[PDB]
Amino acid sequence: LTSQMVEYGQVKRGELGIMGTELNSELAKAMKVDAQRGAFVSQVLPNSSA
Amino acid sequence: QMPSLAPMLEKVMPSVVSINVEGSTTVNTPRMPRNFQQFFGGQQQKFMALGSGVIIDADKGYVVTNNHVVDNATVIKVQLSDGRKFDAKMVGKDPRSDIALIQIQNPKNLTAIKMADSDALRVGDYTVAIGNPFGLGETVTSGIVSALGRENFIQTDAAINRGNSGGALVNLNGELIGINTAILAPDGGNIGIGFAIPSNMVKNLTSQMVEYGQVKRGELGIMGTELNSELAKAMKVDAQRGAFVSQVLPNSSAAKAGIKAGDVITSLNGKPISSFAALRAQVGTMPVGSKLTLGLLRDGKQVNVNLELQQSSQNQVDSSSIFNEMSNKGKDQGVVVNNVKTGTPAAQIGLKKGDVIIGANQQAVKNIAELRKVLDSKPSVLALNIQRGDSTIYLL
Amino acid sequence: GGQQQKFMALGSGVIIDADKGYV
Amino acid sequence: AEVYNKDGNKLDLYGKVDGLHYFSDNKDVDGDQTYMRLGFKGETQVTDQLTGYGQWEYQIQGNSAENENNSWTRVAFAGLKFQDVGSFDYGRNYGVVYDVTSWTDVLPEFGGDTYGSDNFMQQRGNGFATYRNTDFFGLVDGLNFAVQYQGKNGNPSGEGFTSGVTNNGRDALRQNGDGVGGSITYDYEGFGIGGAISSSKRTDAQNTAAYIGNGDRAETYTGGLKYDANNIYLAAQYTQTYNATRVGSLGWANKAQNFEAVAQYQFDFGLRPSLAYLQSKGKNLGRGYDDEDILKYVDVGATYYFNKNMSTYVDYKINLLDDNQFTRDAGINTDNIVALGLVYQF
Repeated sequence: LTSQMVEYGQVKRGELGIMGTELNSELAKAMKVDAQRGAFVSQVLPNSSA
Repeated sequence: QMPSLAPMLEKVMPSVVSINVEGSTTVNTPRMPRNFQQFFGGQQQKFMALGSGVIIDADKGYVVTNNHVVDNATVIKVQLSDGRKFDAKMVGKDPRSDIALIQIQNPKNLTAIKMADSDALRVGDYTVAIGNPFGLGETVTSGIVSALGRENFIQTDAAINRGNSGGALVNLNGELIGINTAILAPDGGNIGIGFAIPSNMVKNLTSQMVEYGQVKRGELGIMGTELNSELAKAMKVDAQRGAFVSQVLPNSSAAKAGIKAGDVITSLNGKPISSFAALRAQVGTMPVGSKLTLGLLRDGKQVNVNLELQQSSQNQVDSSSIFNEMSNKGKDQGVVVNNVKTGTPAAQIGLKKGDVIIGANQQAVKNIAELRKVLDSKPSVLALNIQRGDSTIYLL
Repeated sequence: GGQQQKFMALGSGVIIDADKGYV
Repeated sequence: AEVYNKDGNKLDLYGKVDGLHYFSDNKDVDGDQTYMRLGFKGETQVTDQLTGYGQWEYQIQGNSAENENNSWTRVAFAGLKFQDVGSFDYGRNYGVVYDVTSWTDVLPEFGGDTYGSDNFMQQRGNGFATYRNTDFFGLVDGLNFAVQYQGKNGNPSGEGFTSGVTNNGRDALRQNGDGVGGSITYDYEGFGIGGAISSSKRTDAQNTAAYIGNGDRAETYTGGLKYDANNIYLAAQYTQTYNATRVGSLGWANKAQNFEAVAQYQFDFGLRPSLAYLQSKGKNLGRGYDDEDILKYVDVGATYYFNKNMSTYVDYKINLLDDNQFTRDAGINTDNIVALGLVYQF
């Protein structure tokens, strides 16, 4: 991780740009999600690839 | 003399009926005393609803109406325009479209409206709505086609200020072009103009209720909303431009196949998904058993899977002409029963949470239309050949 | 604005039939 | 202190620092109790008849170490007043029952504790919509009335509750359903007479087996009397409540009868001695508790006013409750307390 900061300015880690959490969150219930066993998408980040 | 809509209305009215629903629901128990200068924050309660409907099959006594009227009905009464009264039973309903089907019990000399082809509608076209605005009876109001969506909800200015979303939308020829609805759910009442389901969609959704017991609409079983919600912020979501997954529904395909709250779907079969909206509508253009691969976002997650019948459109005490919440399972693979209740009249009959019914009390029950087709022909001896996966018992 | 509860009462009475012990 | 007054807007910035210490055998109240309060009251002239206002008050404890912060909002509301008609305001405010019970809440440190905060419409609480009419359209000097509504404050959000949630939800001892109340007071010369009534729906979270005093609604009925002239202050209030009075941490009293009385005198040289008696008697409590004293004490104290900005006081709570199973279970203090305070205010 350290060499990357040196030779690039930052570490090359790509993001899927989604933001969210588990299927227990108040929003997974307050929005009633069918088939719960995965990642809940609370929001898709702006100008992102997602 | 002078022009008038009365001549075609006389050929139309015999097909429009009034509907009186009586039913109950669960309300919270009032806490007393009551303090009106104190902004706070189980028992069945009877309620009465009333709406309009349209006779769509004179022989079978099939009447189309809004789901917001018959929902939760225990007793549904129908009164023809000539004043004859009948009883009716639920045959189908679909909360998405806010459309429901019922059947007059013991029809005699009925008139059905002719359905026109929704697809030929154009904006300057003339429109006439018929409904029961404030209960005081059957009111007709006129106007034109305002917006043709293009789901194709029809928009028309033949509505009513402060009144409840009536029913029939008819063209100048007396043919059914749409059923007026209420987009102000669990309310009824309009936004200022009128929204109707187009006649062609009504025909389509309606036949499904008849020939299957419910409409074949598969759900992805996720539940969630936009990226503005308090939970999208309270949980800080990276890259916001999609559908926020607040929760993955239990025993679902989203659940089964893989997915967890938080991920924000970004696409569906390659195409961009910028809002729950976009998604909720796209998954609604796909019948059960379909396969739709979508891209999720956590760091960069994506999967492919097949969905099953939704849970919104289901049946209750109308499958067995008797009285007592099943729905269809996959293709013609019997009728799978869902969440049983507390009174347990049907659970008491040896029916658990996931009990299929391929045995028509003796025969084939690939679906609720068939099943119900038998619990109506031979009301004598009944042995439900149910098999909830393994156990293949035969209760009465 | 269910369970049994024991209570005690006390009062007087008058013998009205000596043979039958009626009070 | 008025720190701004220009073009029809006024801002008063006020507060106090109370250097305060408790002495008690009860170590949960014993020790440093230092605190400060800060607030503002603003008013803006809209027309000759219409004024807009807002008020905010905040308490910050001064008795904790620097790795923690114990502070809260006492009141926060905005309102409109129309000359000779009335006023309306909305926010965190005092319940209308306090219009009457405030009359005995005049002790140097203690007092005012036959009820509490976030306790239906009895004292401070969230979501009060309050309408007030002063002097009856300006046609009866001294006669005031008020009608108040409180919206539901329910279960916390994001904690897995499937009913009764509100955005600002909280523990059941501090919840309330919708409520309505009213107050009437009349003051002629030195004398005062008043009455108030409140009725609040109780939430499902409050009506579980985990709490005594289950009931559909919380009701309170209050009468009060006051005399305030010739350097003498006398006041008394009596309140009957139903499923409304907390019994420590146990829940609420099926019925309670609350009484408070105070006598005070103001010497010319600045000393103001005070004598008071408070009691709260609970009835039909459940769990075998039957009839029990919830509160019972005599308060003797005095304040010395150096001026309108500096004062010092001693207050002695002579606690007549005895240590028993009931008070132990509820966590009710039964020990005496001596408070000594030194207060700067602006």
